[PDB]
Amino acid sequence: MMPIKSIVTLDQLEDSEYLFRIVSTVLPHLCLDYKVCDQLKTTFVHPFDILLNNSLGSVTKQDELQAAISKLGINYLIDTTSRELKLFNVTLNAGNIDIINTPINISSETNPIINTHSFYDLPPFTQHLLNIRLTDTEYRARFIGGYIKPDGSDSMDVLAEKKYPDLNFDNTYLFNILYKDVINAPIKEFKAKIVNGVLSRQDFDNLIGVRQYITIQDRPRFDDAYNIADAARHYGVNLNTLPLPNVDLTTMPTYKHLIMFEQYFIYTYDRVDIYYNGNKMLFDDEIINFTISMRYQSLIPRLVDFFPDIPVNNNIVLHTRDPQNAAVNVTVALPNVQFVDINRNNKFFINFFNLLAKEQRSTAIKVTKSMFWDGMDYEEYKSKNLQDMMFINSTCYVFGLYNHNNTTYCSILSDIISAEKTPIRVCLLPRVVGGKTVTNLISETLKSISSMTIREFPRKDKSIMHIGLSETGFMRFFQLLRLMADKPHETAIKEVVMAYVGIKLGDKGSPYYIRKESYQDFIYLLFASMGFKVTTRRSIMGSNNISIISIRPRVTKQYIVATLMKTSCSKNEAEKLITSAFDLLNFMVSVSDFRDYQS
Amino acid sequence: MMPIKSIVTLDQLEDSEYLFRIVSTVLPHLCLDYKVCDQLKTTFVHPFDILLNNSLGSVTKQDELQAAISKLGINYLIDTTSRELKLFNVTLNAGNIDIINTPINISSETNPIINTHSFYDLPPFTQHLLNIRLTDTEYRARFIGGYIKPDGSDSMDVLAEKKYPDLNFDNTYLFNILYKDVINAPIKEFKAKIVNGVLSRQDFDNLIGVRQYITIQDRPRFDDAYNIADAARHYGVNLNTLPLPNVDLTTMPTYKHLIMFEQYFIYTYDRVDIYYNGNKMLFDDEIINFTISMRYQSLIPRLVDFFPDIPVNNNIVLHTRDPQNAAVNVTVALPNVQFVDINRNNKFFINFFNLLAKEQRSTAIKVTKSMFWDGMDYEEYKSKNLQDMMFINSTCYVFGLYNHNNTTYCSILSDIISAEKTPIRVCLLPRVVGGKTVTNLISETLKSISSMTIREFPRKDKSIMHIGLSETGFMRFFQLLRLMADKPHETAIKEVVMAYVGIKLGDKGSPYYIRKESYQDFIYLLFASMGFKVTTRRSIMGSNNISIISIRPRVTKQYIVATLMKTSCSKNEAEKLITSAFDLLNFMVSVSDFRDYQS
Amino acid sequence: MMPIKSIVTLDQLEDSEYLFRIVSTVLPHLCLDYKVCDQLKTTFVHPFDILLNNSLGSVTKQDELQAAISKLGINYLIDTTSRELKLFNVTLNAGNIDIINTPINISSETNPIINTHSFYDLPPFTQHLLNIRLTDTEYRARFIGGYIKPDGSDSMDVLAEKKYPDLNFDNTYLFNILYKDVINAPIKEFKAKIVNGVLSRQDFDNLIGVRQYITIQDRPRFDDAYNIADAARHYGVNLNTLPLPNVDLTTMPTYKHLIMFEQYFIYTYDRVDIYYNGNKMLFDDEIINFTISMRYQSLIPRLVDFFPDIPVNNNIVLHTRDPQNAAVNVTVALPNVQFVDINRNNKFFINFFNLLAKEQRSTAIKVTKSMFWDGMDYEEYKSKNLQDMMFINSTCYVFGLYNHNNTTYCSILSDIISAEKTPIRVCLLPRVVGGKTVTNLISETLKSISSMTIREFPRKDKSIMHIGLSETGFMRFFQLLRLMADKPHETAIKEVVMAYVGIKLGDKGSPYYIRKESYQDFIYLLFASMGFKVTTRRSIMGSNNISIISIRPRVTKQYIVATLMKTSCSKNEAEKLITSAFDLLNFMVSVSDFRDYQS
Repeated sequence: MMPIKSIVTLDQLEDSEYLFRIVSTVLPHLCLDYKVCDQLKTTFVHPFDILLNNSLGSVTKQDELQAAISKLGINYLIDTTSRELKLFNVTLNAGNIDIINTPINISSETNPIINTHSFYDLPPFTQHLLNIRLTDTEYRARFIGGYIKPDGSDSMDVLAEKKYPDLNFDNTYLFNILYKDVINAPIKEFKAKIVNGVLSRQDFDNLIGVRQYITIQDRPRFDDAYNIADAARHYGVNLNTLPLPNVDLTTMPTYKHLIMFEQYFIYTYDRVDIYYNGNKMLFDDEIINFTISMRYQSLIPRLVDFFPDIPVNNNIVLHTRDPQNAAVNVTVALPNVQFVDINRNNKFFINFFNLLAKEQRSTAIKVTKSMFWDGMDYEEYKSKNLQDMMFINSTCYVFGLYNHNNTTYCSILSDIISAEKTPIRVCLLPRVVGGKTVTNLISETLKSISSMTIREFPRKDKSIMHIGLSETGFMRFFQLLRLMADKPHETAIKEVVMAYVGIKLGDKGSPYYIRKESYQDFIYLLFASMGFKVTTRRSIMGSNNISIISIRPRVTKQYIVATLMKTSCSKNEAEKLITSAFDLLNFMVSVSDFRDYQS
Repeated sequence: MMPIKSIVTLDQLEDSEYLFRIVSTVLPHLCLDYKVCDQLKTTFVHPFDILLNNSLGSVTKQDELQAAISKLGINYLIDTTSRELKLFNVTLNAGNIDIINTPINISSETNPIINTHSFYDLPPFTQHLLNIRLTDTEYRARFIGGYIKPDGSDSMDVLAEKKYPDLNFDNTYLFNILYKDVINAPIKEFKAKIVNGVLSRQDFDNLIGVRQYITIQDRPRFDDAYNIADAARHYGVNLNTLPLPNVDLTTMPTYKHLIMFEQYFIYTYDRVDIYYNGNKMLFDDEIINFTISMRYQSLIPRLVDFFPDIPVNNNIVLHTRDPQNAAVNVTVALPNVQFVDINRNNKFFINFFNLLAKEQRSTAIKVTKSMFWDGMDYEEYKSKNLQDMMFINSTCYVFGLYNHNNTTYCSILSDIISAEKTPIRVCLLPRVVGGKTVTNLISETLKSISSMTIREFPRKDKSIMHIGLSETGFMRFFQLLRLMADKPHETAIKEVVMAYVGIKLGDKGSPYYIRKESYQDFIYLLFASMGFKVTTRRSIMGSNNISIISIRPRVTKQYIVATLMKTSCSKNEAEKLITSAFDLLNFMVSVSDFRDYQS
Repeated sequence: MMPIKSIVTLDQLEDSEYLFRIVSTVLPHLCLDYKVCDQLKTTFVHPFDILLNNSLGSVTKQDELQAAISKLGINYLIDTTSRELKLFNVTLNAGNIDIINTPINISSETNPIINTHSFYDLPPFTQHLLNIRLTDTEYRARFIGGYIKPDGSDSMDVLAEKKYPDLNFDNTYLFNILYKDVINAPIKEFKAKIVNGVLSRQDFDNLIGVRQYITIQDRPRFDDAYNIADAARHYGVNLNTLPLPNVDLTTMPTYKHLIMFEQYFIYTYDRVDIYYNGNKMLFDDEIINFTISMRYQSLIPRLVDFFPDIPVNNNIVLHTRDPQNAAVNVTVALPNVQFVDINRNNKFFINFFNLLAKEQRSTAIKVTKSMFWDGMDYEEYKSKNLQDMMFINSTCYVFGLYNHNNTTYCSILSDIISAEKTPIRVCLLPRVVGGKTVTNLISETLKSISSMTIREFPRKDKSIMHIGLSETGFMRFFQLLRLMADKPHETAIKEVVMAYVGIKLGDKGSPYYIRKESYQDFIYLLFASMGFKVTTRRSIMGSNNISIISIRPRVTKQYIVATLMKTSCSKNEAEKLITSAFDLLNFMVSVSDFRDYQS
């Protein structure tokens, strides 16, 4: 009468050993002809977690992951320079990320449905995003999640009060920001790389080029913030032989360095005077409007696909100061040249003009339908077989999308329903158990059992020290058993045998051998987990002592095969399960009459 | 063998669909002659949540809500200007509220009982207040909660180390602070309103009048902080034609504007010189003492009801500077005029003198006993029928009040008890489920069933596509069913039928019709939830295919009425429940022999 | 049919009444010959909680507690002055502690295992440390927890990237920092004490002595920060008669005050010029290196036991400025005098040199193996009887220690296992229930039952108003019963009777007497909790009314003794349990035929 059985408690519902119970509660209700969606096999793990803990690359597809990395870096830059909306709750550094403990901000614009669920089993970043998604506007969650529209009409029409533009491009910006060996620069938008302890040559060249646009008053701040003199010496660069600066817009060969100065550096640093035809530029807004319009002329016709209500013209007026400091009205117009007025939203737009330039230079990012962002049409969700629906309602967090106040919100689907509103679309977020997805653990187990070769139960024999598992595998199986309960033997065996298989399908190590001294502990635990009673008795043989482990009912072929047939979708599937478990069954049956002789 | 049944998991205990289970677990144990307390029908939702999310006005009474709004605005002002105690953990803005992620502060003065419960099912604001209430002094919770004493002796004698005065007054201060169309002023105590994008005329007039007491050194700060020149132009006010300032205390027609300057504006702005009889006031404390004593003379006798140990006299000495800058000792005394010394606690008291002036001008706020703040005498709690007690111990969070270290603390009653201390009073906090209170959902269901008209079960017929519910109602009932378990049919039917009624009592829409293609899914779910087995079989009729949904036991009159009589308080109540459910029973019985013919 | 039974809900799993259920779920599975480890009887409560809430001194040993207090104060000082690692998440004040809501910081160095568990039942400080321990490096947790190595080889070899030195010393630093009556000084490392409202004389003398090393430019900052002029007047000290300062290193009688200035005060204050042989010291680093090397010469040979890679030499070069402001190269060497170069890590090392001086002056701190920090060798954990293991897997949080990336991490053991890694050591953290440990409640109950004297059941009699419990004891027992369930009578009685005993073993008060008016409520609850059915009926006797409480099966000797024998490890233990419960059984049996007569 040992305390193997328990009391429902909160810690016992949170430890990851209890998430494996999902795999073991859902898998038994699926038939081998059950199909798992290809788009659900892997899940969403926010990339902020993946790039810090890359062991989780095991739960995402690598193409999808790189796509997400690209897009988040882009969105991060957009939100970082944006002021009208503040959608990210994360500050990125140098091998590390800070989840900001922002005040809980409740407003006039939040989701009317109260979010009660914590998302406790997901990485820190995924818990954070889901708690945002279920509190605020769906638009916000998609943006933060690093969401790329699928190439098609089967998607959500997202509503909001304020929007950021729909840019979709393949880059490695997030990776570069988080690369551990970076400088934690005053600028949050970009982190220059470090090589051999100093500014990398590739980023150094850009910093020294950028330096042509900063003022002698602040150069020391720049140089000390980045340690440019020392990196220059380290890589053989003479920082004092830089070519004369190009600060005049009518001859300036390259505009790109002034643009970067203005987007990133000017936030903490002041700027060098810029001239137009020898005449000092008077307005900051206009050096920006002119510089980006001339550099990105070919992209002006593309602004309207994201910013349809942005003024565009063929006549830009710059204001400058001549040598006598007179104000000068300068009108610039060229055949076929458009100019754009930014409406003083300077950092936000500089970033976009330059992002589109990269869109034009590098390739498009292409993705499949994201089950966790765009999801399914609600009619498709509703039209869905109950077996298929109930799988997703357990293995995935299930969320709707609905309209209210000309805005769309995401929330746990059951809460949209209790709040009496009708969903438009349904999204799924598969869970992660021990570094593997719940859907992949279930899918692989179904695939490997159905693809398996059949035979007979292992026979009873002598000296069986292995349970076909490794020291690691043993311990995984055995500790999971503690979560057992008294219920039909029939249910417990199917769950135990499937767990046994699920472990072998991932455990590729050598068998670990069991010791006579604890042989009986292993027996007690595995048999008890299947509903068999195990007791200990002692017998005297001459002067010898026999420790008898008595199991009732005993485990032999007729017990496992009869019970699996009773609870299987078909008798043939019961045969496929016992063969996949053959390596594990051998111990289960051969120790069923175990006796430990002390001599 | 689909995964309809589940595993206790944490998310399944948090989603709001699981709170409806309280309604469905408690309601079945109450008799129709059970009474629900009028003071429990509605609950406490902290007003900070109600005014941001007004859909929750559905769970409070409107008179109580306005009373709470008035008092919180008052308490907010008191705590905002207070320095001796910091009781609020919330910063209020412009259509939004920030719950401050303050450090968890544990001291020498906290509740000795460890608070283990999170309050996960309540709005952000209510979770926050309850977590404060269970950590710190009860006094603190009452203050933050916006608590007005009931007019009577049946109340708590609250103990603390430090106290704020007992002011009870009807105003709309909290509403005004949170009104979305306000200016996020440098001052946290008050937010001026915005009309047509500029300072409202009503608040503008006060700001321009206030401006007479600010210094030319800081006027630009004031004008820019509020955009007074532009609001003035917008509404036709000439900001530069303001009457000469009244800065001398012996002739100053109105004291009110200097008082506001000093209470609110002076925090971020400096002040203009103030004189007494032509002689510059030397001490800030004295311009305050004199100004408020003369303006609020009629309220001095009322200070002692809140501040019994505050010096009051008939001789005030002011210190001033004459034209030669000599210090002057000025004694002021008038027949029947009292003066009060503030003890340098200037912002705190200015607020009180002016709050009492409003108390004198506008009406008193009157409330009934607050079940969630003052609660019941512990003897009344103990004396309470077990049926009544067990209702509140499920539907409400239940808290005691007890003495320790000459302080009173609130905590979950069971923790006061496990900590071995004796409660003085017991407070109740009814839960919110889907925007409705748990107590109202239970009370309304009992009232409408007991007030209902009786009849017979609906008869079996043809083409029944409705389940007497709406698309929304369907989905609510059907998804709740997933939480079903194997238990006597007798229990499951009573719970299902009552849930059916509880939904119809709120669902006022048209019936939604069911489609032959999913007809069987609806059948599987509703019958399974009542403990009936549902299986699918196919029959061949000539060349046609019949999909047979077979239910065992079948649902017809004798099954539901026999089971409800077995578990009802009386056979007559079983009849009242089936009639209230007639519209829902029709589908349940008529599809009991459902066959889907494919032709 | 009252709502005594319930629904698993989240709040019902969190309230402390549910932790007592652990005591009542584990205790019944232990035999009276079961032994509880002496090192588990008491637990770890982080001292930051104990010193704010000293009611929890009930769950720690006093020697262990003082040891922990000493070490935390030391570690706090080390981490406070350290910059290379930031291990504490707590800021200490004046009778209070702030748990810092730091950003969740995830990096490249965190535990690869996802921590899903919250630790919800522990004090704020213990929850915080366990959440750190399970996220970051084990080294970090040991440091923050205030961990002293046991005197032996049976310990963990902890790995990390960066380390703090292994100092183990007996002091009262944490107590002094948190003493309520302290000044909240600008310096976080030390808080001077307050006596009679002013700086204490003992700390005042040190502050006025420290003042000899601060600059006339900042003296007013110092004096105002501490109110030294007023404390001086209060205790009769003339602050202006202080002896001339000793600012020159070749004659300076005591080095100790310059060292303190430099370690603590210089952080917010500037410093007075220091000279070497009449020649002004030019480098801050060198006044430090020289001052600490000369003062702590005897400790230099001990640095290497903690800092093995720290340069030590017999020739130190100081740089000074002569009267003509020439730079002077001063070489100092003495027979048998070592000098140490600090490598500019000045505040960190000054603290260590002075901590070792205290190590040399005061005694060593000696502790036993800490079960919660160093734990057991994983082989000892594995080798452990299942009864013993399953006890700790319920009553304690169970954690492993494992290697990854040349670092060691701690995590919930089951998560190390599901993550497929092998533990090195296992640590246990016993839970706290109502101010008592779970292991002590279980151990004491086993000890007092096994040490008890046997007899017979109490006999039925008249006027039994007590249940052998106090008003407090009643309420504890009775409310715990609400957590009851339908299960064999046999299990329920053993749990109820043991809970009854566990309460009497702590409840030393007088019996409280039950009132005829609620006599039946107490009966309903205690019998229902043991699986007995209780119903109410009325009988008419002439004109009188009898309220009949009918219990079936009835509770008399044969019911309790037969059921306890069935579920006991031995029939003799069943007898020991009924005698320990005699005082409680009397009511249970004597009211079994209770009738309330209304006359």
